[PDB]
Amino acid sequence: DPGFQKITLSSSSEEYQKVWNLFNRTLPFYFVQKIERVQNLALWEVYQWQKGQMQKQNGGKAVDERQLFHGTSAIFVDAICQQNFDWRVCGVHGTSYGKGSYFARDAAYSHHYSKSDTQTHTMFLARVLVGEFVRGNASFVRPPAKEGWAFYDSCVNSVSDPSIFVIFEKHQVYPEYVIQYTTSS
Ligand SMILES: Nc1cccc(C(=O)O)c1
Repeated sequence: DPGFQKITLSSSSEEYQKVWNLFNRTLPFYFVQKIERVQNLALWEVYQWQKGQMQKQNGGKAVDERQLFHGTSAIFVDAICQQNFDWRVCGVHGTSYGKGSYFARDAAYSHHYSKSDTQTHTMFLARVLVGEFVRGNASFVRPPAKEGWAFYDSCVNSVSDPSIFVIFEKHQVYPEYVIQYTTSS
């Protein structure tokens, strides 16, 4: 009906533990209170179609695909689950690696973007087709051309050790899990 569901997971399920393990990797002192699997077939189908397209233009390489974090306010959760992340809601300004949506390797970095008035913070785990990346820059509205030739698929803070990714194309992201956690108890 709304085109999506959010399915609360059991903490005894291995699916839960996989998500929790990744969060806990860098926020081990916080307390996960719920994890919901985002179920949106249309966003999944388009993402899988994009991955397929990237595989065809890749020169036989695997498409670089990562589970990355995105901190947001609870107010945006259902919007993201239905329409995907959209960087133009509030816009981008300040320290840019480009005008696109941002994702972090470490949960710990996304904490700062999980605004709350309350003790309960909310963060997404997303499936991101990062592909081939180059360092970002504030003026970028797309990834730049590769040298010669073709374009990069994403931008990062560091080619040698990337921890922040910017995506300019929503078909390269699938919102996977909503993680609710507390900093207290
Ligand atoms: N890495 C990175 C940079 C900026 C915002 C975020 C986020 O979690 O929203 C992540």
